[PDB]
Amino acid sequence: RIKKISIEGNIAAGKSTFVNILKQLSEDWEVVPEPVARWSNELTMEQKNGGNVLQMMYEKPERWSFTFQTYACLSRIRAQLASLNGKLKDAEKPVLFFERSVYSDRYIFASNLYESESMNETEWTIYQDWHDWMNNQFGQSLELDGIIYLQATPETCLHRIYLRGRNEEQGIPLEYLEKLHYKHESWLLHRTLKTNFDYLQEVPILTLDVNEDFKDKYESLVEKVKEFLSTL
Amino acid sequence: TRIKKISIEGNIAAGKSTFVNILKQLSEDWEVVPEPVARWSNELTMEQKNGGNVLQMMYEKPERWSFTFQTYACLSRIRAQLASLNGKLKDAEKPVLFFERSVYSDRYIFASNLYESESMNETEWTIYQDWHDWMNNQFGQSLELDGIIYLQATPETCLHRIYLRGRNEEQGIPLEYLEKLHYKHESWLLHRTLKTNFDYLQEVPILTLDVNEDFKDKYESLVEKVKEFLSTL
Ligand SMILES: COc1ccc(-c2nc(CSc3nc(N)cc(N)n3)cs2)cc1OCCF
Ligand SMILES: COc1ccc(-c2nc(CSc3nc(N)cc(N)n3)cs2)cc1OCCF
Ligand SMILES: COc1ccc(-c2nc(CSc3nc(N)cc(N)n3)cs2)cc1OCCF
Ligand SMILES: COc1ccc(-c2nc(CSc3nc(N)cc(N)n3)cs2)cc1OCCF
Ligand SMILES: O=c1ccn([C@@H]2O[C@H](COP(=O)(O)OP(=O)(O)O)[C@@H](O)[C@H]2O)c(=O)[nH]1
Ligand SMILES: O=c1ccn([C@@H]2O[C@H](COP(=O)(O)OP(=O)(O)O)[C@@H](O)[C@H]2O)c(=O)[nH]1
Repeated sequence: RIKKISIEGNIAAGKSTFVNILKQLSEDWEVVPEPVARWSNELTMEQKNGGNVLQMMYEKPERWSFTFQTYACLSRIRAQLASLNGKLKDAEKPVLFFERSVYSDRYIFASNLYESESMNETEWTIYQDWHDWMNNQFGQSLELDGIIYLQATPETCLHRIYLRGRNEEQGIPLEYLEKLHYKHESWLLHRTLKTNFDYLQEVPILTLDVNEDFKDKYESLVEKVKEFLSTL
Repeated sequence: TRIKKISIEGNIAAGKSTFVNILKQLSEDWEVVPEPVARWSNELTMEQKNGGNVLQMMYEKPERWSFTFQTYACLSRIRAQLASLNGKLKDAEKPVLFFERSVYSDRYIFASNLYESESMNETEWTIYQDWHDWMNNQFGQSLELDGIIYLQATPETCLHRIYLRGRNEEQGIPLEYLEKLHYKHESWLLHRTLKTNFDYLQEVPILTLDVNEDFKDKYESLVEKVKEFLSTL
C-alpha cells in the first residue's frame, strides 16, 4: 500500500534538493535517489561499474550509450525494489518518492541518445524490447501512483549546473538542455508522448515551477505536494 | 514440478539440433526449445531482425558487439523457455522439455570465452555477470534444470561436421576456437571443475553421450540411455 511517486525534470532542476527536503518532513516519507547520481562520485561494485561507464560515455557516447542505458535501468529497478520490499516499514501513510523513473530512462535519456545518433536502430530496438521485458517480468510493483514534474527553464538549469560547481558537468550545452526540456514538456505537460505503458497515459501529474529559488522558501511547494497526495 | 526441464549441451555442430529433432518425434510428452541464436541464422519478427543484425556485426567486429549480442541472446533464450513452460505439455503424464543449450552456456561457455579473447573488456564482462546473476535470481526454481545431457564430440568431429553442414559464415570457424570451447565443456560437464554462481548446479544430474559416431539412422542406444536417465529425475 506504499504510494509510489516519481520526481521528474531536467538536469539541475533541483530534484535532489527537493527530495532531500521531503524525506525530512515526515517519518512516513522516504527517498530513492537514482543510480546515475550515485555513480557520479569501501564503495560497491555497482559504483565500480557505474564509475567506468559514465566516464566511457563521455569519451564515446556512440560506443557506450546502449551498455550504459541498459545498466542504469537495471540499477534503478533493483534500488526501487530494495526500498519497496524493505524500508518505510510499516508506516501508517507510506510514500516512496523516486528520483526519476524507468520511463525517464527510456523516454528522456535513451530516446535522446538514439536521436543524436549515439545508438543505432538495432541498439534502440533491442533496448526498447529489453526495457518492455525487464519491467514486465520484474518491475510490475513499480507502477507509479503519481508524478511530480519540477519545471525549470533550460536557462535556470545551466545556471544551476554552474551553481553546483562540479568540474565534469561544466561543458554541458544549452541546446542539450533544450532537447531534454522539450522532451519533458511533451511527455509531462502536453502529454503528446505515447508510451508503451498505457496506465501512464492517465497517471496524475503535479507540475511545480522551481525557476525561483526554493531552498529557503519551499512551503508553498510542500503544500501542493500534500494536496496532490490526498487527491490520489 | 511438474514439467521436467533438461538442457542439451555440446560444442558447435556436435549434433544437438539433429538429436532434438530425433527425440521430439518419439513421445508427445516430449518437447524441444530451439536456441534463439541458431534461429537468428538462416516480414520477419522484431527479435529475428535484431538477432541477424546483431549476429553479422558480432562476426564483423566482436570486440564492439560481444556485450550487446550476449545480453540479447540470453534475454531471448529466457523468453523462449518461459513461453514453452506456458504454451506446452499442459496435460500430459510425464512432460519433458528439452532446451537446446541453456542460460549457463550463454555465460560460462560463450560470453566467458569472449571475455577471455578480449572481445569484452572487464567492465562489460562484470556488467554482464551482474545482470545474469540478478535476473536468474528472480526466477529461482522455475527455469532451473532437472538434468543436463552433454553431447561430447572432439573438435575434429565438430570441424568435419561444420564442413558437412556447409554454412558460409561457418567455414571460417577455426579449429583452435573449437578446441577452447571443448575445454570449457569438459571442465563444466565432464571433470566438473568449473566454479559457478548458482548453488544447485553442483548437484544437477548430467548424462554424457559420446556422439563422435554418426547417429542419424542409428540412434536407439543413445535414446535408451536418455530414457534411463529420465527415470531417475
Ligand atoms: C551534446 O553535448 C553534451 C551532451 C551531454 C553532456 C553531458 N555531460 C554530463 C556530465 S557526465 C558526469 N560525469 C561525472 N564523473 C560526474 C558528473 N557529475 N557528471 C551529463 S550530460 C555533455 C555534452 O557536451 C560535453 C562534451 F564534452
Ligand atoms: C559528448 O556527448 C555526450 C557526452 C556525455 C553524455 C552523457 N550523458 C549522460 C547522462 S545519461 C543518463 N541516463 C539515464 N537513464 C539517467 C541519467 N541520469 N543519465 C552522462 S554522460 C551524453 C552525450 O551526448 C548526448 C547527445 F545529445
Ligand atoms: C577467432 O575466429 C573466429 C572464432 C569464431 C567464429 C565464429 N563464427 C561463428 C558463426 S558466424 C554466423 N553468422 C551468421 N549470420 C549465421 C551463422 N549461422 N553463423 C560462430 S563462432 C568465427 C571466427 O572467425 C571469423 C572468420 F575467421
Ligand atoms: C571474428 O571473431 C569472432 C567472430 C564471430 C564470433 C561469433 N560467435 C557467435 C556465437 S556466440 C554464442 N553466444 C551465445 N550466448 C549462444 C550461442 N549459441 N552462441 C556468432 S559469431 C566469435 C568470434 O570470436 C573472436 C574470438 F573469441
Ligand atoms: O531552489 C534551488 C534548487 C537548486 N539549487 C542548486 O542548484 C543545483 C542543482 O540542484 P540539484 O542538484 O538538486 O538538481 P538535480 O540535478 O538533482 O535536479 C544545486 O547546486 C542546488 O543546490 C538552488 O540553488 N536553488
Ligand atoms: O549423427 C549425426 C549428427 C549430425 N550430423 C551433421 O553434422 C552437422 C551438425 O549437426 P547439428 O546441426 O545437429 O549440430 P548442432 O549445432 O545443433 O550441435 C549437421 O549438418 C548434421 O547433418 C551428422 O552427419 N551425423
